[PDB]
Amino acid sequence: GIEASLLTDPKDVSGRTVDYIIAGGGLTGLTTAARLTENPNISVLVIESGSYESDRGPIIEDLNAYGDIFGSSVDHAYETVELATNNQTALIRSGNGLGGSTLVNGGTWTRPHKAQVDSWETVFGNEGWNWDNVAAYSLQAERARAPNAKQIAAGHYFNASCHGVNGTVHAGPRDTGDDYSPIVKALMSAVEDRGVPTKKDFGCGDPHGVSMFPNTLHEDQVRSDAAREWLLPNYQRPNLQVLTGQYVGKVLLSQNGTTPRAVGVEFGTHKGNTHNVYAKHEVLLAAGSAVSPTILEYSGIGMKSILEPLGIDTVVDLPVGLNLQDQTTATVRSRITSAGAGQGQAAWFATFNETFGDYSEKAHELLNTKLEQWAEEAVARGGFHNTTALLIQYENYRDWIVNHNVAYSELFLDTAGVASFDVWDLLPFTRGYVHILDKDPYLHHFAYDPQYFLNELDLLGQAAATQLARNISNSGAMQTYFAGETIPGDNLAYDADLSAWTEYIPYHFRPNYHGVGTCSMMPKEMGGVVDNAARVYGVQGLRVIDGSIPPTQMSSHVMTVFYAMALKISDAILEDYASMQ
Ligand SMILES: *[C@@H]1O[C@H](CO)[C@@H](O[C@@H]2O[C@H](CO)[C@@H](O[C@@H]3O[C@H](CO)[C@@H](O)[C@H](O[C@H]4O[C@H](CO)[C@@H](O)[C@H](O)[C@@H]4O[C@H]4O[C@H](CO)[C@@H](O)[C@H](O)[C@@H]4O)[C@@H]3O)[C@H](O)[C@H]2NC(C)=O)[C@H](O)[C@H]1NC(C)=O
Ligand SMILES: Cc1cc2nc3c(=O)[nH]c(=O)nc-3n(C[C@H](O)[C@H](O)[C@H](O)COP(=O)(O)OP(=O)(O)OC[C@H]3O[C@@H](n4cnc5c(N)ncnc54)[C@H](O)[C@@H]3O)c2cc1C
Ligand SMILES: *[C@@H]1O[C@H](CO)[C@@H](O)[C@H](O)[C@H]1NC(C)=O
Ligand SMILES: *[C@@H]1O[C@H](CO)[C@@H](O)[C@H](O)[C@H]1NC(C)=O
Ligand SMILES: *[C@@H]1O[C@H](CO)[C@@H](O)[C@H](O)[C@H]1NC(C)=O
Ligand SMILES: *[C@@H]1O[C@H](CO)[C@@H](O)[C@H](O)[C@H]1NC(C)=O
Repeated sequence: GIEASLLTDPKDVSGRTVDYIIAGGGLTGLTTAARLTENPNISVLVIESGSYESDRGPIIEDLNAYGDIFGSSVDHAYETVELATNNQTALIRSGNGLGGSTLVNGGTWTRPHKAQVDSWETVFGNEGWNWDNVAAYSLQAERARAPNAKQIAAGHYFNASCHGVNGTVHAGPRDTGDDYSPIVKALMSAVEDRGVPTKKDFGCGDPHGVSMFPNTLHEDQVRSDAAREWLLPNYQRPNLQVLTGQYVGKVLLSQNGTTPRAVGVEFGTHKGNTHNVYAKHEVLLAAGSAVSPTILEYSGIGMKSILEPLGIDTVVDLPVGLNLQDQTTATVRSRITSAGAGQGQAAWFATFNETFGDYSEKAHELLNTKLEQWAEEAVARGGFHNTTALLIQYENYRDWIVNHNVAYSELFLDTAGVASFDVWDLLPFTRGYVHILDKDPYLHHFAYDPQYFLNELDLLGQAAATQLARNISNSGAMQTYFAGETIPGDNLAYDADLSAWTEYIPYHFRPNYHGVGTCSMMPKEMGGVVDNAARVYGVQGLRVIDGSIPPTQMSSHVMTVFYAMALKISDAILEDYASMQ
């Protein structure tokens, strides 16, 4: 079936011209591929490092098997630099295959706070990037299924208004066929008790309180990976071509005009085993935020100071790779009594004051008075290059927290036999970078530094959120199911205070694999790399369409907006295509 249509032979595409070349077959790349080829005169070639894996078996198809694939070849596992917070290397899990990280994520489907997306337009000057517009496309990509009696009974709430049911991404309640755990509702009572909302539909634009949510899976529980949703139904499209197992090394730029123009791409597996394919219209980079920026740097698009020592000629000087925003994750795990047995996941989207509790006052002084200092510090560390532009982003976050009271922490609960909390501070103030460390793209020698916890609010923010998760595990209704803390367990005193948690955390956290921002959609003056249409500044025919582009973090799981985002850019591209005649 699909597997026979994928090209695995580099020579099947070398020297050919297609209208669009999409570097990366992941969530954004396949969504775009399928959108463009809807127009039969538009020929697309997707070049993906991995191959087809959606039908491989449960390791891919069962969301309940989440994490088993880490380390296999469907895991790019990029390692960070030796992190300064703990002097360790972290591994960035990243799907390698058709569907990219949709092949390995947990499938959570939720949406951000509308003030957040709105800020893309008002603060970042991205005309058209507002909630109304973005939520519109999001509903357009969605094929939500309403929860049944048992699912509602368990704690599910679905506002129909907030969901599309004619889309492409099959989404619905995960259901292992087993009974749901009483613990979901027990968590809802514990938060209700402290005045936190519950059962608010997270796809509505106000992700707050504790709610259950849909997952990208068909009713049959099979993963709605991007390849299964947009490629599988469409692989027979003669204008859709996908080369597997090859690496896009860099964009070919013709420089005999007023502006360099992206002409095609170079791909291969090794220095000396490369091939060139060309594009009539444009090169769309969709290799993920850890790699689209390096593709640009290998190409002469990036800062002269990085490019120059590597022997690369800088064609366009832009702050490629700066502004990386990823989250830190910490676990709190507690054993439960047999009474709490069953399946179920829920998340508390806690606001600033709910995260910090008694420290809200303190936490607030910081937000209010450290903005500039923090901005100079992150700039000094290479996370960004312009303090003022950085400041504006901080002021934007102060605004969302202070005036829109968006969710600052995410406490994700996993039951299925334990009460396991994965907690992450959703709005990091730290800025990291990603820069190539060599001129050969196939050496894959790059420095990825998310600078986790180099900003004090982030550390405290993560310490408070995790401490919160220990607190609710054993509060109110939760208490009846609690049967002893497993992790940290003996590694951290139960009665640990915020500082103790602060000290513990840099050594017991993992990246959240939600890195965005390395090719930021913001005006060039503000440190942006791409315009409101995802076009790289100063180059013709080059777009960056993936997680590299959101200029901010979001209080949600990103798939909903990333599919919305790929759809909106595809429209943009369609318009430019009909113009390019
Ligand atoms: C990540 O790794 C890096 C290194 O790769 C870590 O950074 C290094 O950290 C060490 C300390 O952890 C630091 O070494 C100190 O340098 C000081 C110079 O500013 C020295 O004064 C200091 O020496 C004192 O302590 C030593 C260790 O106990 C003694 O051997 C020494 O004789 C000195 O002792 C005097 O002072 C101490 C306390 O002030 C006192 O207890 C003594 O009685 C006496 O009065 C160390 O040599 C390095 O400079 C750091 N940087 C570099 C580049 O190496 C980093 O901290 C790691 N991060 C994490 C999270 O672990
Ligand atoms: C472990 C994990 C958990 C996650 N959890 C969630 C969750 O529960 N819910 C949520 O909403 N989202 C989650 N996400 C994030 C979401 O999956 C990603 O944000 C989204 O997939 C990013 O889309 P993208 O198009 O930027 O890139 P990707 O999907 O990463 O795709 C990039 C594609 O490029 C291919 N590629 C890489 N380098 C090259 C190269 N040189 N050439 C060609 N192809 C290349 C990759 O192999 C991949 O297929 C998770 C991510 C991970 C890794
Ligand atoms: C469904 O969501 C929309 C939010 O835009 C709201 O206006 C509508 O009344 C919601 N209903 C409930 C009961 O949440
Ligand atoms: C979905 O599509 C079908 C048929 O083409 C239509 O009947 C239905 O109204 C659509 N739903 C919405 C709300 O767009
Ligand atoms: C949060 O607490 C701060 C003071 O600590 C207060 O100024 C603010 O009004 C509080 N509430 C919300 C909902 O922001
Ligand atoms: C720094 O950013 C500010 C705020 O966007 C902008 O006005 C200014 O032009 C930037 N400085 C440089 C040198 O780009």
